[PDB]
Amino acid sequence: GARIKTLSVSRPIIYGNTAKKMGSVKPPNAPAEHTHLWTIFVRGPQNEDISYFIKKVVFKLHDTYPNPVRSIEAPPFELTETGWGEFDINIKVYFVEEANEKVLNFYHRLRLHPEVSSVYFDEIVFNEPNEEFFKILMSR
Amino acid sequence: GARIKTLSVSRPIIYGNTAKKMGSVKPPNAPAEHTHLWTIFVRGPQNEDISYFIKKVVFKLHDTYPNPVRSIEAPPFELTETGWGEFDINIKVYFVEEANEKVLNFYHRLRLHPEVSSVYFDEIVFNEPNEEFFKILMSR
Amino acid sequence: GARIKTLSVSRPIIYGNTAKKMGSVKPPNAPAEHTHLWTIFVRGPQNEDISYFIKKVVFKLHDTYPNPVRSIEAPPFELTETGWGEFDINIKVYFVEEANEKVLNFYHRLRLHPEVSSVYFDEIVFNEPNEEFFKILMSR
Repeated sequence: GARIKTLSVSRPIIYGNTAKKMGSVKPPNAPAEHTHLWTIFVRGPQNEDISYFIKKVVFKLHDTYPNPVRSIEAPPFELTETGWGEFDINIKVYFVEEANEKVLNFYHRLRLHPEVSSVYFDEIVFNEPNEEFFKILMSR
Repeated sequence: GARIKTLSVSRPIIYGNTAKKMGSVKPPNAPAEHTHLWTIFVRGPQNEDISYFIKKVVFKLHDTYPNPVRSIEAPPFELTETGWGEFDINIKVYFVEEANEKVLNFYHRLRLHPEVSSVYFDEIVFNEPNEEFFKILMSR
Repeated sequence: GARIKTLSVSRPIIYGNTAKKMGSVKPPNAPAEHTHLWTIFVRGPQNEDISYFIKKVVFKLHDTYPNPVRSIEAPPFELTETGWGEFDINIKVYFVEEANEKVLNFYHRLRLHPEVSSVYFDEIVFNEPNEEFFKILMSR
């Protein structure tokens, strides 16, 4: 049989963090009491480009950080920082203009303690994409 | 995890109509009471070919139109006409013979009043396609 | 709209059996009272390679057969035998080790009587595939 259904398009997405206990040499302007180096990221499978449909990723860190809303406007959509505690990060994915989409919000608990990593391989499902954005989606 | 599931393949489809209110100069042969120019269509995104899986499209017009069953047997799957009233069109989609499919029947309210367009970007889901039609679908 | 969802990936699969009445000329070491030739198989659409994700296919036959656990380790993932009766065959599909998947079991009723064929065109859905397995899946 055949039926008309609502159009939807999927995009695999990888996000989370890696973490590292610092040995002896710390980054320059790093607070003295910080114990770990960590990296929060949003990327594609096989580290393929995702910037064709993602314009910008913003990470909201714990308020103890200076300028805690960190906007990354070009790939790699990641941020490496120092710390001493585990906390929630708000990951905001901003799609390219022609998508006419709201910010994709989601959460990640930063893991430092048992290199440690906390990583997720999920799917972004776009409901009812417009013709322009569909083209961009299909460009790969 | 892995599971056996019924096979399903989707094809994006764009259908609907554009309309324009004519001025004092009307096309030759146009009935005097007719106020609008309009086009009913079924197409692919980015106007990509759809005849590889769609053999013909039939637009069933209001019975006040002469020969109201309009069969379009080659792309573009569209017709242009004059009119005064908004009315339902039964769109009949005939898939290529390999599909072994019944006719896909759907409907579209012709819109003339707030160019005016009523256009849908949906998905045709094919349930349990046969091996031969699957190949055609996969060829694109 | 956009939502984060669990990743899943589909691969179409074709499986089942063909059968033929032997009639007059028999195989070399086939049991004398066997009446039919039959082939049990797992394959891809258009007979395309599936060994890129499937490592091994095992056909468990009726225990009236010698060594009824039959392991096919390379494509074509098929087995040709003789017989005189219809019985349940357990098809065990072993995915490539990067999948880190359990065996996928399915049932086939071997059909001999109304060439006779019992063939299915379904879909293997992989839930939460790991990145390395996803890469192999995307190879196509």
